[PDB]
Amino acid sequence: MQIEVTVRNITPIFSAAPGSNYITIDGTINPPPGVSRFPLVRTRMMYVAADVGDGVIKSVPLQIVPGNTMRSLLRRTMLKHVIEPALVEKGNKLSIGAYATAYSGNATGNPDGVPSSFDEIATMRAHPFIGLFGGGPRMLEGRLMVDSLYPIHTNAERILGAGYENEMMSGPITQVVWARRMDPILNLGSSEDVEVINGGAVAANGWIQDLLANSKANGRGLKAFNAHEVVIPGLKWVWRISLDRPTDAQVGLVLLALNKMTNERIAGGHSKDYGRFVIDGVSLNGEQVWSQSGITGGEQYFDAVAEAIDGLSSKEFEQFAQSA
Amino acid sequence: MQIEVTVRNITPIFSAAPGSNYITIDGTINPPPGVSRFPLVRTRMMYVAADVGDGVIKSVPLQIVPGNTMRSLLRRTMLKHVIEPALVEKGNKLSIGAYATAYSGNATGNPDGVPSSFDEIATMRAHPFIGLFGGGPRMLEGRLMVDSLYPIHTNAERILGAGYENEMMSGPITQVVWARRMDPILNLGSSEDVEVINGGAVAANGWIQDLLANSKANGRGLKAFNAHEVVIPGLKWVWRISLDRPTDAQVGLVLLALNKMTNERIAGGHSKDYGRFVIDGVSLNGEQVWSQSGITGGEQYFDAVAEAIDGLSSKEFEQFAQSA
Amino acid sequence: MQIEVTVRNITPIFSAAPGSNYITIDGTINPPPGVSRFPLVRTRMMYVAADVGDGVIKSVPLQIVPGNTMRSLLRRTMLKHVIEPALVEKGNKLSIGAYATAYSGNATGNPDGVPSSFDEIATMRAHPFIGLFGGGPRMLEGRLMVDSLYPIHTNAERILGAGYENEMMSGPITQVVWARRMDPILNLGSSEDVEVINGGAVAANGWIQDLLANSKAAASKKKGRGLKAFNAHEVVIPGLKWVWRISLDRPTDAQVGLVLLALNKMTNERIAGGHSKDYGRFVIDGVSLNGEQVWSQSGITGGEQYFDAVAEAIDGLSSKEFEQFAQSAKE
Amino acid sequence: QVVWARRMDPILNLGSSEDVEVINGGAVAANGWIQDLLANSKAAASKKKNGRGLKAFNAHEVVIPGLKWVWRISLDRPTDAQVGLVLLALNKMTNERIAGGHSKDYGRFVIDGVSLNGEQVWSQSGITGGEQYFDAVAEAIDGLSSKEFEQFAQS
Amino acid sequence: WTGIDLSDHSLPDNPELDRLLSDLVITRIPVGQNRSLTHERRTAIGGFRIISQEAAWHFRQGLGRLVRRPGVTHKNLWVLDARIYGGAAWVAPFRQILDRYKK
Amino acid sequence: LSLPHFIDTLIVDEAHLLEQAFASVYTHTLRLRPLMRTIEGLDALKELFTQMQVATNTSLNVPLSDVPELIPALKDTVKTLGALPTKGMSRDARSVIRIATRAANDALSGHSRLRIEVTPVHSYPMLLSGRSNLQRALLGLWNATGGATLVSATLFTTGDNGSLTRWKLEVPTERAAFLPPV
DNA sequence: CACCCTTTCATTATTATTATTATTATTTTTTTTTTT
DNA sequence: ATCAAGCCTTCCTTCAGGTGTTGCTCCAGAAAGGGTG
Repeated sequence: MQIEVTVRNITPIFSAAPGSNYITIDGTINPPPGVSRFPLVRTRMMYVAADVGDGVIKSVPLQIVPGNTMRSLLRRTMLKHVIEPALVEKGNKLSIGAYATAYSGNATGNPDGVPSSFDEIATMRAHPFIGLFGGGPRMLEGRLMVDSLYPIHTNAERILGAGYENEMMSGPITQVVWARRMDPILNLGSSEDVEVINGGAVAANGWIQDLLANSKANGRGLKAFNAHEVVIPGLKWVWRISLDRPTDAQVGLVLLALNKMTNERIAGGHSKDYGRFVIDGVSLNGEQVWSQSGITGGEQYFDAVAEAIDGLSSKEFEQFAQSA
Repeated sequence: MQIEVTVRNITPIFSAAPGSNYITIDGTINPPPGVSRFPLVRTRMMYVAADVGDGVIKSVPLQIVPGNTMRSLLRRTMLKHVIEPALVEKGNKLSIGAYATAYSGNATGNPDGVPSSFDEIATMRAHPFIGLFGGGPRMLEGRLMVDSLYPIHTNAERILGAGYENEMMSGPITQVVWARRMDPILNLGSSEDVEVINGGAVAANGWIQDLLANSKANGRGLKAFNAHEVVIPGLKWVWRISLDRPTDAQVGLVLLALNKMTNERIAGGHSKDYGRFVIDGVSLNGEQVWSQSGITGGEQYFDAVAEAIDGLSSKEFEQFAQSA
Repeated sequence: MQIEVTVRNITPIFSAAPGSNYITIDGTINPPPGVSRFPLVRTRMMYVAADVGDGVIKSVPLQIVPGNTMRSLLRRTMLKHVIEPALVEKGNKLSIGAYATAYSGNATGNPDGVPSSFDEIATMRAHPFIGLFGGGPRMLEGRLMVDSLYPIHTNAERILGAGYENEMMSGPITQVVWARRMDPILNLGSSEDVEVINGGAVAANGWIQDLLANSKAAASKKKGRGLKAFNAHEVVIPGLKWVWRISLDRPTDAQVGLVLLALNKMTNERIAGGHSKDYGRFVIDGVSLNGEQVWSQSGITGGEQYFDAVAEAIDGLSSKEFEQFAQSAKE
Repeated sequence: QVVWARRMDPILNLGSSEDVEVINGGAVAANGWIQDLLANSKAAASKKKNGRGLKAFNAHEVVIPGLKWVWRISLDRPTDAQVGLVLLALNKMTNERIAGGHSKDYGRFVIDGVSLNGEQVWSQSGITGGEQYFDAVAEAIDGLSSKEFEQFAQS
Repeated sequence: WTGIDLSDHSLPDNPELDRLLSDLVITRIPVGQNRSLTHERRTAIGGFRIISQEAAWHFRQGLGRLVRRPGVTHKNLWVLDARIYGGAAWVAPFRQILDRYKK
Repeated sequence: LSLPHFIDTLIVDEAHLLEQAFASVYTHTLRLRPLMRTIEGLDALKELFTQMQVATNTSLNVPLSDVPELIPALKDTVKTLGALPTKGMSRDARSVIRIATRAANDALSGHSRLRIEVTPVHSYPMLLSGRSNLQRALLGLWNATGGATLVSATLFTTGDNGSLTRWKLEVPTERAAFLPPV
């Protein structure tokens, strides 16, 4: 079962690529030393083979949001607005391990050596939340295959073989966004502002001297300057959600998580409002089901997840999490 | 009988290589100790003779998925998509030993070092599926030979004989992909989030303090940050499948699984949808028989396997798996 | 004829080395004991005197295919593609001892030390196939003499005199390839997957309980063999250039023609092993006949006298010579 | 270094109907061979707790290739034709082998040098120099006759 | 090192009194003295065998400056590289040319 | 024209330099300062020098693995040097223009290596397009030779071992013969 | 005649071993020539 | 034309005790007899 979630990003997308990268005042990502490099955390990039010129395929950059990131995102919306309301309406109580395994695939960092008995595999695989995301102490396989967010871009013409041939962006899709820290005690100005600090003006003054003693001279003070590379907004992305012999309840759960997908953020940089997005279209095995009012279609999936929400107990999450 | 199945992976290929590889914050792999060392799980690589300076051939790395794994993927597609539907379609039921001997090479890790009788060997090497995949307790040799998947890369230009020179790509084909698993109990946030947890916030708080205990010092917490090296996506691969004097049913079974092989993941990284691929072409002893809808031509092989799956019975598999 | 053939393996070469070798998870061959070790089946190695540095002449390991191996391969290609086709288009047929003599050299073990007639020795060494592979119970000296497969390598510089300094590799030449062997019913996930197994869930869960009981037995032994066996085997890397020296002490033209027709059938043949993993496929990129390059991409395009001689000797082929070759004097 | 060699049964290595039509008796003859091998295996297994089969796994230790060997050829007051004969043998020796092991093609070699009383005389294309030896052996082999061999033999 | 005629042409008929070069001194074994593209490629193929080989060639060409014609006398050769008199193996070829002289 | 198309017998004295001769004729060098003085009597070649600055081994044995801005500057150098008016150009200046355009067009193909060098007199910029594989040229030489004599004082490594020098000038081993030295 | 072939005799009676040991990692900076 | 010129902890966890066949075979003697060309 194949799902293709085509979205447009309202705010810019920052999913931080690990790597202490550096930036100058105008471009030159990771310059040579002595040009006064500034710290730079770039957005997550996937190298991708692409048709660069006629007959030549090169490994080129393309900035993505990771499939692991949005696997955990889909699992998170699934659990916060469907699963947790079900377990509050029936009063079912999860354990610490059951909660942590339902959100993270494991209760501890040690998976168990034994494999689960086949009845437990069949019952858990049949269960929609467990089937979509496996794991646990006995390392269950899940039915969900969450692919990364590629933009609809020339670097992904080799990726989008079927469909999405139009709406192709030629140029780069990143902008460097600069954030500075400022010290408020440097910027306060007035003593009527410092009448709310206990200790008066002399305490604020003494902190100014601490920072002056740091300015002459490794406890970090304040007032840093940073840049972070972001993916530019308004561009169409594609999400691929593949399923592995799914029950109708698992697909209905995915569509239940998918309808509210917009409230959440496909990114990091929470405070900067990075990750806001609107779903342009959703296709089940290629068929378009998406409307402005969520998903229009797939009624057997919605009915199956309706009957699977009912009778969903905590004990499924408890038994799977419990280590041998 | 020689088959050249050119595929293109859509999402990144990750066939993990055994070994304790480590990665720093940057691209450095297996660094000198004392630095921040994060565990890397590299893709399976093979060394090839390649002209690094147009006369000097040196064993360069090139990332592959092994033919042992490729044989299993081809075996599993035929086993799940052709063999088992024909078995339950005529009601034929295998024992668990014959089931393991269908999926693995035999049922028990001990083989009897006993010759199987000739008539037995002739029936099984005339059997389509069991002729493809030998083994069993008496250790039959198959007729199927699966080579590892190879991209049309300039490192494999000595592997790739002819007809693939234009398709060859150049440069690095790998990307390190970072993965994190935090503690979602650290990302809990509100008192309405802990009500699903039994005992509530204090119990959640209890988990937190063990984390702080595990901060100050074998049980392992949830929070992990690591990396896995993958092949890039959208690259063009080639696959060699050789067939030793094959009967018509055996080649037809090969064409059946490959044609329906699109719905399948090249093994490694299921949750991140890593194994997804699309088959660009299938050269059938040098003749291109692939289309967008599957294998056109090859009509006698599809016919012979169609008259083979009519008449598949359990007793051949049972006599294959029966130890002397 | 002093035939020299260079074959490019386009997949790995795995002629397994007998022994009990181990490897750690990292990739160190034969580790000191106490560390977690997995069985490694190395490729065939010969020690070779070679030039490291300058005049510091040393035994280095060079990874080969045995001469006995590729000799058997040469026999099987000619037997499969020239001899037995030309033996069954006519009415001739072979006894099981004479098939065993034509393939394994001898119809059985326990050879008769009673020798063989001089007219017989002369007629078998004038034969196209028997003079090449002089087996039999009375042990002939076959006139086909087959080299080990050498990679054109800096460690084989003393083996290969001149003309091979270009297209010649150096350094490490192998790769350890791992295999998992995953137990299949651990992959079982639903009632749809389990319907072909007799009993379905009960038999699957019973084998699961057997596996966990064997796991407790293994934990008791550390502090009946399952289907999880994760191991390693070392292959020679693909794309290497190899040299193969066929030698024929005063051959009949039909006999070297049989070698050349076998070489024609050399393509779509497997060198060493690893038949499940397609190891040992290769392409010939050169054939030299007394040093004269006689290989085009279409085929031989040369050695024509040997070709018509082996042609005339394979319509003249029959089973009488094979049967009187395999006939044992005591039996 | 130990080089291992296994002979195995090729009636174990059959397996197609096209593989067996070349057999006198065919399928039944091959299966009778199989049951004979089975009975021999059970007889051997009961013997451990004389007709053998074809499977044979053995070893032979060989000297490593590429090694330089020396070879001292001392002629106790020779004639000139004798040294010419030894030199022609050293010229034409390249097509012949050492120590047997013919099937494995062991003993293949190349002559690096030939020092005649300590002065190097070997070339890549034979022996350059010693022309009096070559002339003496040329007159001798023009003069070669089997009657000398017969008078050395019989009388 | 290579390609210089240090014989007197003011003394054509008498090489016994030729005295243009009485002393030749080698301060260092000529390793790495050729850095052409073809020779660097050949070094990359063969390894250190090409470098030690070409170093021996440059060493014999530097040693060829002493004698240019028969009949000269009292020609002094010196080598001052300490690897000549050490026990290192890779400088072994520069022994045997050195072994063709005595005392 | 200069020599017969087939040489029936070729004898080469001072053999050990012959290979270096091929390495000199298949190497085309651009010298920047004489050109820069000749045009005064373009700005893109100044940018080409500034780009050659950014790339103690400075771009040794690298055909195209470094292209910071080397090929747009090379194409601009080719067009700005080839389109200058030949009328009014000095009879000794057009030689400098032609040797520089031949070096630039030898670097245009990508079939040759690149290497920068400096002069002994000063740190002047030197661009070179030499070739490290000379098998086709030397094979075409030995095809046009019926028989040849390898002559030099320095041909053999140890004894009569001329495999190194046979691998210098790409002599066919079927045609090679390493005679005992004196 | 020389040569070429087939079958007689004996009854021995333990059986140590070589315990040696086996798969790599080193330099380094010229400035020529006499061609289009 | 200049400053602020990145901060903290993440730094793995199970599974992988490989098992079967191969475990050698011949001959290394000269008589004296009988049937041959």
